[PDB]
Amino acid sequence: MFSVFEEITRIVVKEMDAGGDMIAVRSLVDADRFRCFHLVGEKRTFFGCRHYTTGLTLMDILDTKAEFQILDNVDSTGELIVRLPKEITISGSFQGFHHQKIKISENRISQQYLATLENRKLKRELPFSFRSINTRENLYLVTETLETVKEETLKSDRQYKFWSQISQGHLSYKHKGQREVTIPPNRVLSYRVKQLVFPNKETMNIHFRGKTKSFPE
Amino acid sequence: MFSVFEEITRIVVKEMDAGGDMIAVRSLVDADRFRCFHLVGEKRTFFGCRHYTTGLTLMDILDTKAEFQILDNVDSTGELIVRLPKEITISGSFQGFHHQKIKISENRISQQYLATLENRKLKRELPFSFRSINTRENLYLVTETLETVKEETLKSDRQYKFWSQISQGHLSYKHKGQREVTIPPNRVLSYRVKQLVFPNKETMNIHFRGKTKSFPE
Amino acid sequence: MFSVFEEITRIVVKEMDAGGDMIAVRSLVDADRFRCFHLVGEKRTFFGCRHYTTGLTLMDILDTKAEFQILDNVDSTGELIVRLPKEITISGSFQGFHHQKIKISENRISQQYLATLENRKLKRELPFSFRSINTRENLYLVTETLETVKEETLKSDRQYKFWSQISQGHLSYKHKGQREVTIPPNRVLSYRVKQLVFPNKETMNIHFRGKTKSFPE
Amino acid sequence: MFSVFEEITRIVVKEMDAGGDMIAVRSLVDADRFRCFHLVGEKRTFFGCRHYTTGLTLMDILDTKAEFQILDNVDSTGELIVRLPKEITISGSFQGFHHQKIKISENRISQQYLATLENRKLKRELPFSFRSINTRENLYLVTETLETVKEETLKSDRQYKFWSQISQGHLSYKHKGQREVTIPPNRVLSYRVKQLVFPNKETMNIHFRGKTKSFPE
Repeated sequence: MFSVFEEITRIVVKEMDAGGDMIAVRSLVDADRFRCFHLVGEKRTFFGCRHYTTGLTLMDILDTKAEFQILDNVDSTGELIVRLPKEITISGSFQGFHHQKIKISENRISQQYLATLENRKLKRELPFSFRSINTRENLYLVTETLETVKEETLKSDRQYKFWSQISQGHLSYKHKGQREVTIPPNRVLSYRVKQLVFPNKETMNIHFRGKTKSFPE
Repeated sequence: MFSVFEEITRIVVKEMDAGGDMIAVRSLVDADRFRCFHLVGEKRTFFGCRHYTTGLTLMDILDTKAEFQILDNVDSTGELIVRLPKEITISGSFQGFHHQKIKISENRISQQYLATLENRKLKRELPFSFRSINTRENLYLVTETLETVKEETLKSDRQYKFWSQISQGHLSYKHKGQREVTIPPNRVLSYRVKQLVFPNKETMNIHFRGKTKSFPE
Repeated sequence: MFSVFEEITRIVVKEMDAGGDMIAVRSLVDADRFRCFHLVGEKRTFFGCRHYTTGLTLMDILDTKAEFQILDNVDSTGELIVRLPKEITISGSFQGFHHQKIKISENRISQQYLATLENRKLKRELPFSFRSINTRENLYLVTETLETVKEETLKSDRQYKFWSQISQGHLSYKHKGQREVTIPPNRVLSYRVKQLVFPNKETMNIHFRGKTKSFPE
Repeated sequence: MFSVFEEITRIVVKEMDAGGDMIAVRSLVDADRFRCFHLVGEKRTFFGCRHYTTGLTLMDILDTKAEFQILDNVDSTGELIVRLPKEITISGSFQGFHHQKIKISENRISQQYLATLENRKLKRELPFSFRSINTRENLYLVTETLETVKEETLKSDRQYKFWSQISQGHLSYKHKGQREVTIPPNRVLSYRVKQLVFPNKETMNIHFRGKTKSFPE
C-alpha cells in the first residue's frame, strides 16, 4: 503493498476513531477534494464498495480546533512454509518496518448548518458534472475531516523473501525496499459522510441515518 | 487490539467508577460530542448495545472541580500451545506494555437542573436531525463527564508472535509495534446518561431509573 | 480486582470501624454525593444488596474534628495447583503489593438534628427525582462520613501468573501491573445511614433501628 | 527493462494515487505534450490499450500548489533454477538497485472550467491534425498533472546473470549496468483524462463517467 499515505491514513482512522464511521483517504492527489462540503459518490465492486470525489462543493448544487499528534513505529514479520507430495517445497517471509510522526487537526461542519441544509432546492444551473451522475449509485456530503497541519515525512521499509523448490527446479525472489514520502499541510487524512437523497431536482434531502437509495427519482 | 484512547478510557472507567454506570468514550474524534448536555442515542448489535452522539445539545430540543491524576504501567503476557492428531501444533504469545499518565477532571449537571428539566415542551422548530430519529432506538442526555485538562501523551507496545506447524508445512507471524498518541485538553473520557422518553412531541419526560422505551408515541 | 480507591476504603472501614455499620464508598466519582445529608437508596442483587446516591440532600425533601492518619503496606501471595486424570495440570499464582498513606477526618450530623428531623413534612414541590423513586426499594439519609483532607497518592501492584497443561496443549497467562492514583481532599471514604420510612407524602419518619420497609404507603 | 523515467513515474503513480485513475507518463520526450489542456488519444493493442499525445491543446478545437517530495531506494533480487530430463539445467538471477529523489507538484483544471466546457462548438478551422483522427479510437482531455519543479538526477543499476547447460554444451550471459539520468523541471510525471465524445462537428461533449465511444458521428 500500500501507499505510505494509505498506511498513515489507516493508522489515523484506527486510532482517532475506534469503530465509528470515519473512512480513510486513500490517495493524496485527491485528498484536497475530500475537504469539507465536497460532494462524494459511491461505487460498487466485487470486493466491496468505495468512494470517489466528484470535485463538487455544496455551493455548486445549493440555491443560496482539535490537534492530535500521533507517532509510532511498527515492526512486523511473517514466515510460512508449505510442502506438497509433488516435490514442491515453498517458503516465504514478509517483513515490514514503518515509522510515522504526524500532527493532524479536526474540522467539521456544525450541526446548525446541517439543520439549515434540509430539503434545500438546488441551483437551476444544473452542471453536467452533476446532471450526468448515474442515479444507480449514491451521493454524499463530506461532514468531518482530519487534515494535517504540518509538512510530514513518513518512512517505510518492506522485505519480501520467498522461494519454492519444484520437482525439477527452484524459483526464488528477494526484494528489499526503503521508501520515504513528504506531505504538505491540509491534506485530508480521513472523512465521514452524510447521504443526500433526491426525490426530484429541487430536493436536497439530507439523510443522516439509514441505508437507502440516494436517487429515488 | 484497541485504540490507545480506548485503553486509557477503559482504565479511567475501571478506576474512577467501580461498578456504577459510567461508560467509557471509545473514539476521541467524537469525544467533544459527548460533553455535558449533548444528546446521545443507542444502537443494538448482535454483540450487544452501544452509544452514538447525535451532536445535539439540549438547547436544540428545549423550548426555553474534582481533579484526579491517574498514572500506571501495565505488563501482560499470554502464551498458549495447542496440538492436534492431524499433525497440527500451534503456539502463540501475546504481550503488551502500556504506560499512561493522565490528569482528568469531573463535571456534572446539578440535580437542580434535572429537577427543572422535567416534562418540558420541546422547540416547535423540530430539526430533521432529531425529527428523523428512529423511534425504535432510545435517546439519552449526557449527565456527568470526566474530561482531561492537560495535553497528554500515552504509550503502548504490543507483540503478537504466533505460529503453527501443519502436516505439510508451517506458518508463522511476528508483530512488534510501539505506539504513542497525544491528546488535547477537555477530551471527554467517560460519561453517564439519563433517558428521555417522549410520549408525544411536547413531552421531554426525563427518566432516571428503569429500563423502558424512550419513544412510546 | 478492585479499584485503588475501593481498596483504601475497605482498609479504612476495616480499621476505623471494627464491626459496626459503616460501609465503604466504592467509586470516587460519586464520593462527593455520599456526603452528609445526601439521600441514598438501596438496590437488591443476586449477590446481595448495595447502595446508590440519588444526589438529593435533605433540604430537597425538607419543608423547612477527628483526624486519623492511616498508613500501611501489604504483601500477599497465593499459589494453587490442580491435577486431573484427563491430563489437565493447572497452576496459578496471584500476588499483590499495596502501599497507602492517607489522612482522613470524621464528620457527623448531631443527634440534636436527628431529634429535630422526626416525622417532618416534606416539600410540596415533589421533585420527579424523588417522586418517581420505586417504593419497593428503601431510602436512607447519610449520617456520618469519613472524608480525606489532603491530596493522596495510593499505589498498588498486582501479578497474575497462571497456566494449565491439557492432554493436547498448554495455555499460560502472565500479567504484571503497577497502578497509582491521586485523590483530592474531601472525598468521602465511608458512610453510615439512617432509614426514612414514609407512610404518606408528609411523613419523613426517621427510622433508627429495625429492618423494615421504607415505603409502607 | 524500463526507462529510468518510466520507473520514477511508476513509483509516483503507485504512491501519489493509490488506485484511482492516474496513469504514468512513459516517455519524457513527450512529457511536455501531456500537460494540462493537451488533447490525448487512445490506441488498442493485443497486450492492452495505451495513450498518445496529438499535441493539440484545447484552444485548437475550442471556438472561444501541492508539492510532494518522494525519496526512496529499492533493492530487489530474483533467482530461478530449472531442470529438464533432456540434460538442460538453466539458472538465472536478476537483481536491481534503484535510487530516486524527486519533488513533484500538482496542477489541475478547476471543475468550474469543466462546467463551462460543456457541449461547446469547436473551431470552424478544422485542423487536418484533428480532422484526420480515426473515429474508431477515442479522444480525451488531460485534466490533472503531476510535474517536477526541480532538476532531478535518478539512478538505477541492473544485473542479469543467467546461464543454461545443455546435453552438448553450455550458454551463459552476465550483464551489469549502472544508469543515471537527469530531468529538467516541469516534466509531467502522470496525468488523468476526461473523455470528449463528438456526436457531430460542433459538439465537444465532455464525458466524465462511463466507458463509451468518443466518436458516435
